[PDB]
Amino acid sequence: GKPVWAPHPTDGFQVGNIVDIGPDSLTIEPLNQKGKTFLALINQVFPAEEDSKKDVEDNCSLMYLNEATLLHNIKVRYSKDRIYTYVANILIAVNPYFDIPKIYSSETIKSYQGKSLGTMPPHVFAIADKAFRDMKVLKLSQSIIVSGESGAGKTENTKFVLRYLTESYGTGQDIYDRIVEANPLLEAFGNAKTVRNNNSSRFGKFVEIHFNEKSSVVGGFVSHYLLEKSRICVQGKEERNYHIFYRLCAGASEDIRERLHLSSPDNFRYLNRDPLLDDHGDFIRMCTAMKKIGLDDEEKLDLFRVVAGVLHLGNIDFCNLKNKSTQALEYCAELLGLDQDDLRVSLTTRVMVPLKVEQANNARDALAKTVYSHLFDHVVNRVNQCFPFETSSYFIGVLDIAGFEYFEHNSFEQFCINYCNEKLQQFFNERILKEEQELYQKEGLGVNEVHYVDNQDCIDLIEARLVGILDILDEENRLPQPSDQHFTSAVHQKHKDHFRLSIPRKSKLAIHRNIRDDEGFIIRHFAGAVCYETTQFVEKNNDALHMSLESLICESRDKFIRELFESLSFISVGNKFKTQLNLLLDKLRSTGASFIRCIKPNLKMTSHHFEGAQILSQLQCSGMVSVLDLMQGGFPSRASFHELYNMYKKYMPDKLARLDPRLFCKALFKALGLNEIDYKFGLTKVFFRPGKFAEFDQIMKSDPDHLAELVKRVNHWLICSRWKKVQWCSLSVIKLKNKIKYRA
Amino acid sequence: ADQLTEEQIAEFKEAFSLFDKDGDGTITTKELGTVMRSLGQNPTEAELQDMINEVDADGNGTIDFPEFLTMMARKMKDTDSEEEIREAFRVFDKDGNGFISAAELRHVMTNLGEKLTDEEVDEMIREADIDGDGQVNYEEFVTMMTSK
Ligand SMILES: Nc1ncnc2c1ncn2[C@@H]1O[C@H](COP(=O)(O)OP(=O)(O)O)[C@@H](O)[C@H]1O
Ligand code: BEF
Ligand SMILES: [Ca+2]
Ligand SMILES: [Ca+2]
Ligand SMILES: [Ca+2]
Ligand SMILES: [Ca+2]
Ligand SMILES: [Mg+2]
Repeated sequence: GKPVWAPHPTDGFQVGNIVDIGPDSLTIEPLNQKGKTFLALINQVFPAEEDSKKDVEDNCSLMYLNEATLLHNIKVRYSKDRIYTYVANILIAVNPYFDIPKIYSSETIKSYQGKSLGTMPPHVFAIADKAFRDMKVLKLSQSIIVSGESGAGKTENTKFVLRYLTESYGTGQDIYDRIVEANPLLEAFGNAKTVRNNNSSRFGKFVEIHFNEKSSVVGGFVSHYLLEKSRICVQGKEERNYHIFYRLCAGASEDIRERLHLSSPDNFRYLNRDPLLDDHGDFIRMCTAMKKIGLDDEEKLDLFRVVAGVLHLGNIDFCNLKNKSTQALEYCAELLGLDQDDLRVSLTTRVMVPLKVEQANNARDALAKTVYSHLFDHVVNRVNQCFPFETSSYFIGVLDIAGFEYFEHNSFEQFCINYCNEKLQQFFNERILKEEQELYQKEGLGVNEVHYVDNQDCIDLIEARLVGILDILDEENRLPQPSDQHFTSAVHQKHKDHFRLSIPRKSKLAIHRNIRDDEGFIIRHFAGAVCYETTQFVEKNNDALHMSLESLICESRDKFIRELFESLSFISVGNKFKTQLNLLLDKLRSTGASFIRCIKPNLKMTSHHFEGAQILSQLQCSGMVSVLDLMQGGFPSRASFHELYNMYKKYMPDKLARLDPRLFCKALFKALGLNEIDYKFGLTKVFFRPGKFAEFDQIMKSDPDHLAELVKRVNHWLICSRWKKVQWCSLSVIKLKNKIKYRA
Repeated sequence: ADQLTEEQIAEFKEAFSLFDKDGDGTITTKELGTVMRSLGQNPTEAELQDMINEVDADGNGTIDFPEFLTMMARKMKDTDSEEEIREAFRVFDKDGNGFISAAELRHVMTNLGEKLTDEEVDEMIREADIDGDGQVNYEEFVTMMTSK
């Protein structure tokens, strides 16, 4: 029969032929290898495009829209360096891992100004332009939600959005520049080299451009989420700490690195555990951005001191301080304006009493993290002071936060990020459903029985008051002897019967069954089961610095160090985030929203290396297949009269090929007798039910003589349409010139 | 509109694609003027602007078919309806002799961007030519205009 798509363990899908049908599954013969066979579930085998070399800008133009034809379409585009593709209004963006010529040029930006989605090739610029036009025209704030795994290109596509807006709609407005020049500053304190991304955002962000009633930019605002605290002290084999550390160590003036007792990064514990990373140049680029948003030389110094302060704090070794450390402690207590005694005292002794080596270490790091984290808070807030405002009418908000992705070991940090993406995914489901309903109503397509099933029960499991996991966790932190194991049992007992919760030992995967019931749980997230190791959940849920250490630093010699802290010692990390996340949804839910799905093509940061299975998984995890299923319920195939005309005029009599696209298609419907059930002649496009586009395509490709015949039978009607078109147009022009009179 | 029948609205929808050449369902003043000029009119930009401001509910400066429908609407004395058809005909019958000739149809079609051959223009004439004299008169023009 016809080649079909069937599963393939590394390509995601492969071409093969169905050689045998079973009740549960189909026997496939891979294309190349006659004699080879394998089984696939019936719902895992998909029809393919006849033309395996074509590519379309909108996947709705495919004859068969499904995960396999989608994967293959973006694959062909990506091979030709076209990294952007639409699924209706959604932008899919595949990281190219190199700089593609022309695509982001100032000229190319101009070519997108004012244009509707579809009138230009798919592009992040088109999404940016649409947010601005919907704002200005609809008088409604706008959000652009950029998601994907680490390394997928969220941060880059976020910059492209800000660049496009600044150059298109902010020519004389410097506020735009301060907003663009902000991210270089944030990235210094919040980004870091990981094994997944050399410039990984270690925090989530929402960037709001604020406007007055005349679409003029009046200010900006930046929200930041979930800074990665643990990276402040220890980092993985092949990773680094936050950029700013290495940037200041490799860019500081001879003077400064002398006043701050700075050496090469190898001299600090916090940096100990760099070919493609221009720390030196990036330092320069940072200082530029600081002057550009209005940091004085004094602030620049204040930040640096603390960064340096934190560095030396990490050198203090332990008991009490060795001698290697008494020079460290001296530097540290000087940069943080502390009494070298109280500090050493505070690092070595606790009130409840002496401290072992371990306990002195935790207390040193705990203080380090708290100082750095507040520093970062101060920085982000400083940025918001570069474009404040007491009032505004609208905003355009760009969300840049890490999606769901796979980790060998899922701890609390993944638990927070996956919690977040459950709520974003819900929002996304709700929004795609509304757009589809709106379209079906505007074009008279009827109803769609298909509905994404809600994940509210999953969200509730995590966040509900008193019984949600986050509150159960908070109780634990407040108990006399908090324990990760007691926490985990509480969750299991409370939700024994929960659809979304499971015990690790029920897993099909042996490595999970190895985990005792009170050491983890499996949550059935939107994207799939995630097994959480709850060890350390209790400690990680706590942002609070011990009273002794906090006092030490609160009452400090330096005013800037004291101002960082103008704020049982327990501050819940989970619940703080919940509140932030809920504030963020309040904002998104008040906007019209667009979606950019960023896809990381492989794990090696290389170009032109499409890993099909890795990419298929991201499409699934990011809800895209959910969208394809919704579309299958109605009219998943959508083509403009223009697109159809170019595709099929060649099969029709020259007389027909001479009509305009709209009238051409209108004639085809009439000559073919197309059933109003399967085919919808819309306002500007033809809408086809599943299979019906492929069927229409066969009709156009059938016997040319018979086709000419059908057209001929409708000739009188066609000629009459043509008369009426021009006749009524004439009456139109006349009614219009009579209206011009009527108004004077 | 609500003063127009289903049939009437259908015909204007088709007429509208003549302004909306790109087929996105919206026109600007640019496309309003171009078509009007093609049919022997000549509004000033100021005149278009004023007219389009009535129905352009948003500020976009572009309109769509139902906004168009209302932009054509106005108060009309009985005489006005027929006066208008009578005058559309005279857009075709450029020499006023009461008959639209093939050369004349050809003039209007090509002016409107319609592509067709000379033979096809003759065909158009022939099909409207009820009495068989080889040209199109008023009654025949009206008949064709109002026929499904
Ligand atoms: N559109 C693009 N063009 C060129 N390079 C890109 C593009 N998108 C991503 N990159 C490269 O990929 C890297 C990671 O992208 P990034 O936006 O940091 O991912 P994320 O924010 O999703 O973790 C960037 O440092 C850049 O090198
Ligand atoms: F790592 Be990326 F910033 F998500
Ligand atoms: Ca148009
Ligand atoms: Ca309008
Ligand atoms: Ca004449
Ligand atoms: Ca006649
Ligand atoms: Mg990022």
